[PDB]
Amino acid sequence: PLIEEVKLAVQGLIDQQMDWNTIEKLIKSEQKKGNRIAQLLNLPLNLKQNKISVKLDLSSNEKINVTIDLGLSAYANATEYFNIKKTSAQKQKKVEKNVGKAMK
Amino acid sequence: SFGGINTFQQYNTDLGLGHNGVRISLNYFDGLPDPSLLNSLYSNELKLIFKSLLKRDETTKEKALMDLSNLISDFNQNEYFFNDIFLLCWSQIYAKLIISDYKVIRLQSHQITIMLVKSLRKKISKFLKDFIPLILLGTCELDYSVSKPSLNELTECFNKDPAKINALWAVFQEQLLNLVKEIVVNENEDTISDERYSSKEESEFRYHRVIASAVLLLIKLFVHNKDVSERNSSSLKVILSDESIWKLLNLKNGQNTNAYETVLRLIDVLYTRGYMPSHKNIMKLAVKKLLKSLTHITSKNILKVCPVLPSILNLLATLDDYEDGTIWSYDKSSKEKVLKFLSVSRTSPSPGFFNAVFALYSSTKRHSFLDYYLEWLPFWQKSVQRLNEKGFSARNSAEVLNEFWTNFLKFAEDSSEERVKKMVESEIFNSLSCGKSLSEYTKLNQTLSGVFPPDKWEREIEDYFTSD
Amino acid sequence: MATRTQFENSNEIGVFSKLTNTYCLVAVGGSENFYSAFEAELGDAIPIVHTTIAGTRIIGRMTAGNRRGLLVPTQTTDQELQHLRNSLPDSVKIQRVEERLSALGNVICCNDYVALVHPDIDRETEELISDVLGVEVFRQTISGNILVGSYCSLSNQGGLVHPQTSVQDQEELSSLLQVPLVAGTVNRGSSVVGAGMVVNDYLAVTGLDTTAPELSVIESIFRLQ
Amino acid sequence: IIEPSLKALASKYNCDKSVCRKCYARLPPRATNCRKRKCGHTNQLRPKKKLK
Amino acid sequence: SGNGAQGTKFRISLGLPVGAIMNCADNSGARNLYIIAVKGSGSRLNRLPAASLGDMVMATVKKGKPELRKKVMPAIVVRQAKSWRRRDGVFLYFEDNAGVIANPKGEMKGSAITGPVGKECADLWPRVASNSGVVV
RNA sequence: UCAUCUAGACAGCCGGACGGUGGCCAUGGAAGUCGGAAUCCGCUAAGGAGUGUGUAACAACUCACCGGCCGAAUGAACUAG
RNA sequence: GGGCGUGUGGCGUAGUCGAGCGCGCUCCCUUGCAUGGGAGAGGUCUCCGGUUCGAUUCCGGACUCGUCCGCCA
Ligand SMILES: [Mg+2]
Ligand SMILES: [Zn+2]
Repeated sequence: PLIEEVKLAVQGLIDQQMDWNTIEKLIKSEQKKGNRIAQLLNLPLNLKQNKISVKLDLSSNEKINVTIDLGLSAYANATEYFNIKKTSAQKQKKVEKNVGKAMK
Repeated sequence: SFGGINTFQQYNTDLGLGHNGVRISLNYFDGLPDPSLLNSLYSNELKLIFKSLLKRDETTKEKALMDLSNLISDFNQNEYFFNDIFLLCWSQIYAKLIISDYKVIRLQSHQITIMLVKSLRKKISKFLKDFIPLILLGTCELDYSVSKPSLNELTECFNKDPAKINALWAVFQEQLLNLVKEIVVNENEDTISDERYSSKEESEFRYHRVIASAVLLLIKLFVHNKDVSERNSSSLKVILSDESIWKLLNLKNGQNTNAYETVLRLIDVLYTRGYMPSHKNIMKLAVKKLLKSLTHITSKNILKVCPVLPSILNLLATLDDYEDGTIWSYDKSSKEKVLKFLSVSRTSPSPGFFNAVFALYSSTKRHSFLDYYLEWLPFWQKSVQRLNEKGFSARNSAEVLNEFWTNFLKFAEDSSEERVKKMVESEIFNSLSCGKSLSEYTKLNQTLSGVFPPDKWEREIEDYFTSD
Repeated sequence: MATRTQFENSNEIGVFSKLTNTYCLVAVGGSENFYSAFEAELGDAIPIVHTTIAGTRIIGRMTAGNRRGLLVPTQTTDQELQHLRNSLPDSVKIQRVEERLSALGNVICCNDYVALVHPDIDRETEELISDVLGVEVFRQTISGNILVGSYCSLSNQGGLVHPQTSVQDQEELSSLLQVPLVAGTVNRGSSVVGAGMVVNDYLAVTGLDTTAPELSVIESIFRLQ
Repeated sequence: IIEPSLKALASKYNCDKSVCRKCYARLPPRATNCRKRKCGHTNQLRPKKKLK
Repeated sequence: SGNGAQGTKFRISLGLPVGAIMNCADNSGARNLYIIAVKGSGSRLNRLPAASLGDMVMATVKKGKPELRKKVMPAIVVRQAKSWRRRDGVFLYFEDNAGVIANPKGEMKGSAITGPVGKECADLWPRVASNSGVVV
């Protein structure tokens, strides 16, 4: 849900037809003034590919940086990361089928 | 027509300058009018005016302001147009406009707000708290052209009553202070001006001009309100502590010493109030910066910095009195800085420079800051020699020489030594004799009324006739 | 203010306009923004005259102006001369110049007190300048640039000169004119500063492509704050 | 932004059409054949390409 | 002319066809300009594209400094020497053909112009009028 | 050549379009609708272990089926003048 | 214009889908009519896509080079 709040915030700033660098400066100023929604964001924004990046706590003090598409839901981005996981497994099985004949 | 939501702003809940529920701020990125309010405006014409004001290009902004003014001028037909919604939106945009580089934008915006106050009197009461501080900041802007018209209009708005103008300073003083704090502490050069469209310099220049206005306002606020220090001490401390006001005291670079002068006035005013004595840290920070400024003056910039020098010395003399020359004690190398400053300063003399130097001497003599014979006299003698060679080429020459003599004569009196007496006589003779046309300038001769006993001067005239 | 203005796209305002303390001259074929800049900034105290000199839209390079007097070339017609006589105040004197170089804005760089001219002007024209303008005259070149009007912008407070100017020439000209001079550029690096902009005691008007450091140099040297 | 209902009303006439693949004619959205003679009233139609 | 024109120009009698060599009036170190093209000229069978006063041309430096030779550059005609009529009906002409060097936007490569220039050229190009000594 | 048809057909409106059951595998999830197989009953006038939209999965909407109005022919595929 | 083939380290050159040698010179050792020896550096295998598990290697396209054939009275 908090990722959806961050997305709604960035999309509301986008829908004002505001300049991207002014949006990044607004994120920096609100991070300095201690807004949580701003402080969850990482500043090199990929608005050219409609993608933001967000910091999530690994343990419920280390934070991980995850890229979120603005045109899909947060659950839909999670399903994309699951899909990239699932495609990686099939290539690994193809490698395991390769190993014996290749090394022979 | 207008789309989007300022979701980030809702969380912050800081209205900056504004007290009516809309954030009003100088920085370009935020404080922009919310899209929903913009749609709520009464007429389409007004909405278009707002979009144009938002656009960066100046010709477009100016055209929109001209249109808005025309609408306000025809107030009777358009009274419905200007509502609370218009005023809330205007207040947010006005703040950005007053910091604009272009003077016309600044002037027009100020004129427009004043017109609104006159026309909508008693209905802008809710918004007076937001508008009045900004209007005043404009009236205390270094440029004469923006300030003078704005003040005249304000006076006219209040029916030419001096009391009302003074009252305004008293009534919104807390708010006026908040504006100053925001410029000095909250803002930075980058926040005020966009980096992409401006250089490292210029951005600095702009910030400095805006901050100077804030300081001028602060000085005015202090003069107008006697009790300001006591009521707003916490706010005052934060503004004063920040180095931004003090960074203005740099003479190495910068177009004018006018901003630097404004800071000097503030330090003096604070000392008169006793705030500087009361708070030691603020005073020490200010003093050290002032000492650094003395080093900045150099041969290359001496012509540029000459008007400000009499003022600098005068402030130093007043500060020295505090704490028995405590100000010199703060810096280990202060004496060296002063000596260097004096050496650079003597080469170019500006009106009133000598009086300042004597004042410094008067404060320092009790505590022996400068050796009278080993250190001070050399300074005096060299000075007269310099004055004579470029003499009276200059205009104030007559006034400048007169000053030297009056001051030197006083300095000499506190010697009780032969060398000083000898120097005075010899120098006087040289100054009159090589001269230029000292007698010819009657004023110069009058101002320099005499330097010695009357009968002896006659004996010397006798020698000139007796000479080969 | 150094006011950003174009003449229909042209960033050279000194070519199409002549600004003094007492009056202003603008070309007849001008845009609404170009007229509105002078009308807003100058106000109603100072007359603005829409004029044509010798049948040409260029008026700043054709004429040399002062608060006491105005100089016009020989090719200026009687209708234009009478219109300038009616539109201008009674204080200024308008006198035709009969001289071969004939482009007085290029030839003459002048202010209220002191003037720089082309070295090769005629002595009658020099005496005519000294009579009508009441201005002391020096024949000098700015680092070998004979067109001192095109290559210098001058006012009472200060002056802007050509960027590629020798420093020795800078203190020589500064001592000769009794004003401080700065070498600088206008209109995104254009060398012709006098053709680039017009200035007086309280106003400077320049092209839109004049950058912010250049505008800061302008307001610093002309003390417009 | 126009308005959502007003964008719907304008897109009813400007965007919710079909295009004949042979002669590029702008056609009713529920049409089955092109109304033009030059393509021979063909039934090769496609939806008009939307944005987004 | 074309792009850098400040206004329009009345028709001046064309005096400089392709292949004409004119004097190089400015101080850029070039001695003559050789006209190879006229900007804005029309198309007719066998007709040479000709230039008049105030026109922008494409030219090569045939004689001058070697860093200016052997390349094409824009030029502006400032003296025509073929007599043309104004709308006040005087027929006038200079005694030589002369032009200056410029970029495609029209600002001069040089800095000063020797000799007279025409007012029909000075009105149309402001940089030429800026660096021009005398305008007739 | 197949089908439907005064025991009410095809268009157009309006209403329902349900339970066992989130049927079995498989997935971090997939409940009619990512797929693999099966694809059966009840209540019925009638409703697919689903025609699409559809959500992370739901939820929701619509279908092909049955009903009121209409009262009479109509739908699909193909052939050749 | 078209066809056919070609492209490897600073240079030349070997490549079956699983980049070596020689020459230039980096260092060290070694000595007239100046050698030899030993460890070195050196590639986006012309480039871009697909196949494979991995392409110098297979395929498609582009660039480049080298050959061959081409107008009229
Ligand atoms: Mg031919
Ligand atoms: Zn068709």
